[PDB]
Amino acid sequence: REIVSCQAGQCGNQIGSKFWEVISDEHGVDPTGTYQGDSDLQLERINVYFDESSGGRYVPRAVLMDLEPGTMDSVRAGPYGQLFRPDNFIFGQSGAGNNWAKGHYTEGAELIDSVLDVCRKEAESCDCLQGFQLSHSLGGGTGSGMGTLLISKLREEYPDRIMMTFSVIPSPRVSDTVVEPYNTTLSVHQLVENSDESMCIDNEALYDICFRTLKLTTPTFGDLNHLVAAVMSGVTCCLRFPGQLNSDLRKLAVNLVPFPRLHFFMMGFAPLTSRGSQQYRGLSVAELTQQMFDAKNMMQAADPRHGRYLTASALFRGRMSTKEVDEQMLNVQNKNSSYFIEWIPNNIKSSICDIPPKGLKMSVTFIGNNTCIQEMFRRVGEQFTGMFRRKAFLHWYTGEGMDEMEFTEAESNMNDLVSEYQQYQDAT
Amino acid sequence: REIVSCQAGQCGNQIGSKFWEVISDEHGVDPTGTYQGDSDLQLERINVYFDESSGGRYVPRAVLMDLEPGTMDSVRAGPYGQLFRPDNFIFGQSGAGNNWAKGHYTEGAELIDSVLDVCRKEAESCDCLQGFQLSHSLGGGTGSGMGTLLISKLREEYPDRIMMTFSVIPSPRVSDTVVEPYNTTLSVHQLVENSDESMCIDNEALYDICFRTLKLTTPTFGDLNHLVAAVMSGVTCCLRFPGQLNSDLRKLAVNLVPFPRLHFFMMGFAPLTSRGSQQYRGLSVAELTQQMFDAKNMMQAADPRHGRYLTASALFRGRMSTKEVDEQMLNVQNKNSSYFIEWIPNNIKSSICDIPPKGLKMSVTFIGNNTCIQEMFRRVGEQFTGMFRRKAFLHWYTGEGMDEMEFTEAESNMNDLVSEYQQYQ
Amino acid sequence: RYSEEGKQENLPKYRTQDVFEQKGQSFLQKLYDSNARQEEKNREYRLE
Amino acid sequence: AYGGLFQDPPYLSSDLDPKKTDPYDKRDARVPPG
Amino acid sequence: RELMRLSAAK
Amino acid sequence: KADVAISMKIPYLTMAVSSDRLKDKATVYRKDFMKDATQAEYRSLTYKTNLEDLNPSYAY
Amino acid sequence: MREAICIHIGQAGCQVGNACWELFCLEHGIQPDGSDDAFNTFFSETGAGKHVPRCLFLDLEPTVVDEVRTGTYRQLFNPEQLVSGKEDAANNYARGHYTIGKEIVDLALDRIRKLADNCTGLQGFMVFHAVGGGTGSGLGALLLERLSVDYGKKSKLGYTVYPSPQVSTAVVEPYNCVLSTHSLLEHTDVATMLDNEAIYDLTRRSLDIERPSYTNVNRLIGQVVSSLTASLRFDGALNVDLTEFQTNLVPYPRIHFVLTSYAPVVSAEKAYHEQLSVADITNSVFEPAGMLTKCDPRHGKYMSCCLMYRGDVVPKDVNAAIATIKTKRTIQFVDWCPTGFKCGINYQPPTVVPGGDLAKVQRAVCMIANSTAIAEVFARIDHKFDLMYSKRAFVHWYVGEGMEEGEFSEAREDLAALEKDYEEVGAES
Amino acid sequence: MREAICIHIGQAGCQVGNACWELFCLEHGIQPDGSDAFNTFFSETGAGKHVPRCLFLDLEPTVVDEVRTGTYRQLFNPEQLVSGKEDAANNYARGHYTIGKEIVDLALDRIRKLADNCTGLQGFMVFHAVGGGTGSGLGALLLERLSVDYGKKSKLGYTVYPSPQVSTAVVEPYNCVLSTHSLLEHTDVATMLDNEAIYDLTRRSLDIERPSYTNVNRLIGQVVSSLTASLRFDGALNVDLTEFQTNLVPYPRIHFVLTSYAPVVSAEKAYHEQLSVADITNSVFEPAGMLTKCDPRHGKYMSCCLMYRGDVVPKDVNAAIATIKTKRTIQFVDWCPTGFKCGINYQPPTVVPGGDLAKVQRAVCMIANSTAIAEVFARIDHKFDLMYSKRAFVHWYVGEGMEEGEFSEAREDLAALEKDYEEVGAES
Amino acid sequence: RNASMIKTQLHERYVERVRRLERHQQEQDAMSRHIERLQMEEKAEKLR
Ligand SMILES: Nc1nc2c(ncn2[C@@H]2O[C@H](COP(=O)(O)OP(=O)(O)OP(=O)(O)O)[C@@H](O)[C@H]2O)c(=O)[nH]1
Ligand SMILES: Nc1nc2c(ncn2[C@@H]2O[C@H](COP(=O)(O)OP(=O)(O)OP(=O)(O)O)[C@@H](O)[C@H]2O)c(=O)[nH]1
Ligand SMILES: Nc1nc2c(ncn2[C@@H]2O[C@H](COP(=O)(O)OP(=O)(O)O)[C@@H](O)[C@H]2O)c(=O)[nH]1
Ligand SMILES: Nc1nc2c(ncn2[C@@H]2O[C@H](COP(=O)(O)OP(=O)(O)O)[C@@H](O)[C@H]2O)c(=O)[nH]1
Ligand SMILES: [Mg+2]
Ligand SMILES: [Mg+2]
Repeated sequence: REIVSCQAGQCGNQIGSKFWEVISDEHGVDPTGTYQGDSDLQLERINVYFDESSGGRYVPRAVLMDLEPGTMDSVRAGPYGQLFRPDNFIFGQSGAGNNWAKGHYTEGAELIDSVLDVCRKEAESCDCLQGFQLSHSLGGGTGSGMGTLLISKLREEYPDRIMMTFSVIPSPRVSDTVVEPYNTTLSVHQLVENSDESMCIDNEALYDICFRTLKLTTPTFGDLNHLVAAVMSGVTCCLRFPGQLNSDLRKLAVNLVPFPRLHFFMMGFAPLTSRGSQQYRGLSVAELTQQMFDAKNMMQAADPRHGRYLTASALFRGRMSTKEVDEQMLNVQNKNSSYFIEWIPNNIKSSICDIPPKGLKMSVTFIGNNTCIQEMFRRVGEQFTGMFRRKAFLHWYTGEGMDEMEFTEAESNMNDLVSEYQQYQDAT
Repeated sequence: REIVSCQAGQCGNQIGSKFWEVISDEHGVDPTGTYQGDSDLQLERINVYFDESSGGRYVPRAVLMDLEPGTMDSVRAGPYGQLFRPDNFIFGQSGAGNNWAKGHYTEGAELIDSVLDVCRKEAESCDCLQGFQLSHSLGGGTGSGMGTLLISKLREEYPDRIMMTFSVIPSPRVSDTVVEPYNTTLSVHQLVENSDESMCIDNEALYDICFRTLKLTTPTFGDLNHLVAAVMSGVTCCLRFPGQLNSDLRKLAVNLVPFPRLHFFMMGFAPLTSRGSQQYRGLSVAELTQQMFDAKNMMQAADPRHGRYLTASALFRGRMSTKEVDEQMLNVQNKNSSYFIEWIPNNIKSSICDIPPKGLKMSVTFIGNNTCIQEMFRRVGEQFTGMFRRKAFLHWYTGEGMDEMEFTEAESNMNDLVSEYQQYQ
Repeated sequence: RYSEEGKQENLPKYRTQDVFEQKGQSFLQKLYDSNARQEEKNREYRLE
Repeated sequence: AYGGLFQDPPYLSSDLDPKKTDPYDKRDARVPPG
Repeated sequence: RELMRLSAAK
Repeated sequence: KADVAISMKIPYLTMAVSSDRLKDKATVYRKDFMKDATQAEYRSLTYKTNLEDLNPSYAY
Repeated sequence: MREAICIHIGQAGCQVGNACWELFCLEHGIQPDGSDDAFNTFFSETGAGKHVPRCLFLDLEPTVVDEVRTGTYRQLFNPEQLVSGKEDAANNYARGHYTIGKEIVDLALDRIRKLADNCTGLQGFMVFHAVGGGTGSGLGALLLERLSVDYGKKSKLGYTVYPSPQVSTAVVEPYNCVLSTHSLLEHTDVATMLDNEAIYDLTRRSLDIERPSYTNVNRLIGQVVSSLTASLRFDGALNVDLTEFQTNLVPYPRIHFVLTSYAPVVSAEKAYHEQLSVADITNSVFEPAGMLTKCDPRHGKYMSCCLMYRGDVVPKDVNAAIATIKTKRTIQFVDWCPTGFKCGINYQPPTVVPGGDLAKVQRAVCMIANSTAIAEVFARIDHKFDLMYSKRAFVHWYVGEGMEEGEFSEAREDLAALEKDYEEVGAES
Repeated sequence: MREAICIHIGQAGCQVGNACWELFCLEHGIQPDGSDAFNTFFSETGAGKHVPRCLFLDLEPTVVDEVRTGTYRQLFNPEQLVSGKEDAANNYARGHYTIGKEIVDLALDRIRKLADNCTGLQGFMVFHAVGGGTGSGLGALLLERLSVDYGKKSKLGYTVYPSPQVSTAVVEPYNCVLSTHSLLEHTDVATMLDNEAIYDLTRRSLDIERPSYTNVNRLIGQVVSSLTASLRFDGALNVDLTEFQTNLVPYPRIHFVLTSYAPVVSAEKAYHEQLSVADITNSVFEPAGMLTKCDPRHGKYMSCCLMYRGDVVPKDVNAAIATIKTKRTIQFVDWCPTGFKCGINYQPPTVVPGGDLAKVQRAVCMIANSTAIAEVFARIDHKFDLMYSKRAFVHWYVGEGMEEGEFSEAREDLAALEKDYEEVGAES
Repeated sequence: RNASMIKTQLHERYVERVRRLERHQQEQDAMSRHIERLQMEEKAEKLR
């Protein structure tokens, strides 16, 4: 039923802010929290994300987590800043300083008790929670480390509930932190053992879309986070609206995860039209499946063609008939046999929700457990090992209390995971 | 069922003033003394706290007590000071000066007779006196000393009546008097031997409520006294207003005094939300029970985790369905088994009144006979022992008819109370 | 009467699909308004 | 007990001793033709 | 009778 | 803004007394057993009330 | 003719009386002035045409009775017959039985006698209370003793709200219940168990209300009371008086604590969709989820069930329901009671109060059933009491009001005797 | 009299039930508001209201809330329409062991209330898809309870199997192979209703450019209505449920039966064809008419039974049987030279407004056992073997308290089905 | 006649629940408006 969300770090906080703007705009919830929606279906499943107040106001089930208070100030000063619950803004005086150890051991631990307090407070309100969601970036200090601590100690308290992690992952071209390999290696081994499903976001492919797919001259983070919020909305569209072939996030995880450690799906969306091409292209299921599988659309900078799909899933939203959503996603299966691993027949799952987004005849969100994630995994592997051999930047972690053996454990986890993906790619 | 009230000392007088403002606001009476309420229930039991006059003026059944007349001038100059009887103000010339001996033996004795004149007047005037209420602080001289003397003299004359007292307990973090341990030790044994119920308040916890829950930048004594006054109204709300589950002072005494020596309860109120959170809070039985036993709403600076709830009670006010106030509150008993004692099933008692406080649709005030009050008792006894081992500040007390052995007796009684709480802990 | 009552357009889902479709602005629309305000800022800088 | 009366009236309905108490149920005392 | 009439009116 | 002034006087939460929900101070008995009862129907009344207006009913 | 005097003791009794009396007035057409003869039972007829209830409200606290006085039913109730004191028992059996209850019992008995002098065919007394409190337990016990010694062998129903197994308002509630059990045994011919959790669960599952309260449970208890008492007031196929089910329900003087179940107790949402046949409603009645006492019948064997039917029920349907219940193995009866059934039929359908959650049903069924299963509530009660009294909890309050210390031990012995008797009567021969 | 209780399980079951019950209402004349040819499916209320003899069962609330908000909200009883709190997420183990167990007791409560309401109840008709979690798990548990409680009561299940190539799940072969054990032992008759053939028929013989779940469920409602018309309305040769089940199933373990229905013709093509009994019987026998994607020519027919509706004449039916005996395309088994049942009813099918079928004076519905159905089981067990050789998705199933031997025992069960179908199709 | 009075009773309960809906709608509207002006005056007071 209900999904309760947490936003760790500056990246996760801003992306979750845009996510809540998108959800409120879809459900007809004004910044004041009142309802101006145009249909009863919006109120039918508003409890999944929102919690009603006494005055008729709807407040998000959101926890805004950050060791620095500037992000809280910005998110409160945003257009939908007053929508959130004031005590859900949890922050510290001294920031993580882009330090995984500070976010996970010393600075974040002194706040993680209040984090747990508010998490239980939000969880007990829900009648039967479907699960937790966390928006963060693996390259950050408090978004990565403190977010992974959150996931780790929520896994213990709620073992059988879904733990979504929308994690943003960098690329060497977009590398805007010299400690990204350290933080990512230290966060991935936590995500593997504490996350039911993780969704990988890469800014390089978001820039690629904005330059080419959308033809936006100067896109901002208000555009990137908007794109990410689109599919954050899409994944639970089936929870919050009816559909011909309904789905939920637990079913998505079950049908996308063949083995427990292979739960790193790749960000994707459709349609994405430029201003001029909007009135040129006909929007249909055929064009939706055209634009899904093209590498320039799914916005992690790891090429699908460089590997094989383990599993795929398409959450379609809008008015369409199931014959086409079946025949297109079977035609691709037949005509691209070398790009889907053979021992898993019907590599692609379809789900149909009959409620379209804002002003779109139809749309679809694509989730893919493709092998090409091993590209990023191994790349972070060598980028991490190069620094670990020379003991560069390691003194911060050592002085913050993280032992030498834990980094070797992280390397072992990352290398074993890369080998697992390679084995299931080249298996016959 | 009248509750005749007395306020002693500066602290006691200020909380009494705020309490009378709260009661007059609840029953619809301006300082002029005329009824302006829009409902019949306010006049239905206005005699519980007020007394009618010839012209329909409603005068509080209150006795003001202090050796220093500055607080009498302040209460008279206050907004509601033109309400009390001018002849009910009984004040002396020289203040107690943080001297329990002055407040109890030398200067308070020459004035206790005049006070009991008015007290006997009020008690005889009541149709059927439910009990006496007293408000004071155990750290001062007039408050502690004269309040205990009044409690003793009232006990010697009214054995079967409820001697409810509210005592503001000193704390080291709010330490603003160096003889607070002496006065508290000298007053607690009198309260044990002469009070049916003694609700203890800590300025530290009162401040912390406004720090965190109410989010008040600069809460003043007016605000602290308003909190404790709302609690003091809610403890007796059932006498003045009808409900679907009635109670009174003897009701709470029977349900909250497992053993005679254990009647120093612990104080709370709900709901309490900040000016910023004025909008995001939804008043319901579930939310009230969520804030019910929290330390951020508990108004005594003692950890409830470190003690066991011997008995607990909630004076729910407002219109509410009984099934929730039963089940959502039994949920606490079910899921907090280690917190409560295993030898009393359903340690929580509930009462329902149909008239909520003004400005609130729903409310509840909490009474708890928790074993964690032994922490405060022991942490005051440690100070008393440390100071008295060196024979410190004893000349002021002993030059006024006192002797050394009585301090030792009070310390022994305090330690006995601590051990009594410990054994059932 | 089922013919009038059971019209697919009269079913609530069809109504909400139509209103969500005919709602004026998509989110790609504000995506484009981003470029619009960038152009406006550039013109303001040139004027200044 | 009743109120401002000087003292309560001795009601005849009942008494503590079940000997002079009033009980509700006072058991008390052709010829055929032809 | 007037009371009955008013009650009927109510 | 009399309710605003009262709320400012009170430190904690305070709703407008003039609002109908809080202004209605009926008990559970009064709400559930006489839902449409008026103030004039209760036992005690203000002396300003005229007896002619009052209900001259004294039995069931 | 065939009168019935109601005595409402304590706050719970007064609230139950308020509900049942609005129900009685609505059912018999009693309305405020200015707005069949079956109303003779509960109402007295003034020569002026006025109608006065045959119920003594009796409370030691001014609150509930004075609130009724300030309410609209002041016209209905006599200024007297509505006795209120000044100080309550404060959850103290000793205070409500020895000190405060002694000064008001004489007035109560005198008023009861004046009520009874107006009746020539008085069936009996109906005492509504909860033994959880002090005045409900102590003063109720004293009044029951006095009425037993005054009125002889007149039938005396007592509708008692026993403490529920888990939910309990007071902490001394087991003390009050165990202390009052002695009187509720000696001087109560039939005691009806009316605990709160079962009614809450019933009205949650059937009425589909998320917020049941005292008003709702009191309206339901009033429906049960009216269903039990309608047989004499209204003509029916098989009318039963008070003594008629007295005999059919009490096999031994010590075994009379009985449980109730009322159905079809449904809301109007499902009333006009469900088809409430006689067999279906009887099955719903005998289902453990449709009973007013939190005690599974599967933990014992029914000693004697007494069914009350209201409406257009046909005796053929009644007999078919009896036969199918007897055949069903989920309902077990004690071995020495093959008949085990006493059913009565009345032609008067239930009367629905305006604004109530109950929906109108063309027929209704009420239980008064003596079953060996009921020992569970006594087991819970004395399992609370023994650990409570292990080291003298809340005993000084009872001692200080004029009670000897051994009363609690005597009451424990009595409760153990009751449990042993309940286990023994169900034993196979 | 002549009662038959319908139980819908899961999303597919709920949609099939909606499409079936709208048709049943429009056939009996029972109004959408609820206002003795209907006692087969409805219960009369003294107020003149009619309550369907159905029960909606699903662990997730979307479909049941769709029913509760749809046109027939007034018709449907507030109970009998039960919902869970969390779906099975395409997990047989989850729907049969840990989530189905907390709803099965209440489901059987409503089953026995419906049974007590009924008096001449021949049995049950169960609507579900076995490839999904709820339809697999709750179907298995409910059929187990019904078989252990109601003895030899007739149980027919119109079940939607995974189709040979089109599928919308990855664990769908898992669910099918695991629920075949339940459909084999605790189901008197099971009806092959995969979606591929239905979609192909809708696009081919009905001319619908955008076929969808609405259309396929309308067709399945027509098939079910033509199946139950024998005990709904009188006819020349009535064939009740127990009348035809015993003639359909030759062996206790061999009851998996395929279906087809003719004539499915659009309005444009309706007035161009002389739709005689011979025409409809040939059109329903040929490989272009079945709703099951199985080819009867690939095997041999075991036992066929036709059910005609409208102005059909028994002499015409006998002529149809005579002319179908001889064509080489269709061949029967040597041990069943009778091989035919044919029931006739005078009530023609009732087209629904806004529908797709055209108004025809007569129609025929085939339901037939043929040895060729072993090939769909061969396909699904090949899918299962490919699925399980690498132990894919097995962790999800074993995480719900289900041992790893369940898959193996189901595998030899399907192998036994292959073996026995081949054995009974063998000659002498 | 019964079924007619059940129809009448359901009509009255229909009107009653609609009345309850309107009552708590006005109640929560009063909630929101009072609280809005309350924060407005609190901000005015802090300015003061
Ligand atoms: N069914 C029902 N039970 C009630 C009601 N009011 C009180 N009770 C019961 O009364 C029990 C508590 O007893 P008390 O609150 O002491 O009331 P009392 O028994 O009349 O005793 P006093 O308070 O002295 O008047 C609770 O557990 C309730 O079960 C009511 O309105 N309806
Ligand atoms: N005929 C028909 N089949 C459907 C329809 N919707 C889904 N299905 C079938 O259902 C199968 C998958 O099961 P679900 O649709 O998820 O139904 P379910 O498994 O009971 O629902 P969940 O357990 O919550 O997943 C698919 O293979 C479809 O063939 C429909 O509308 N009509
Ligand atoms: N998509 C997106 N990514 C962001 C945004 N802001 C920061 N990031 C990415 O997040 C990473 C930094 O993580 P950050 O949130 O600053 O960690 P923190 O400082 O500990 O809170 C950088 O590599 C950025 O690329 C944003 O608004 N949108
Ligand atoms: N709650 C409250 N406490 C007070 C107030 N004024 C003083 N106190 C406390 O009372 C203690 C002193 O007691 P005091 O009233 O001076 O006793 P007195 O001088 O003998 O009358 C100090 O420790 C204060 O913390 C007040 O207005 N409210
Ligand atoms: Mg009382
Ligand atoms: Mg489903």
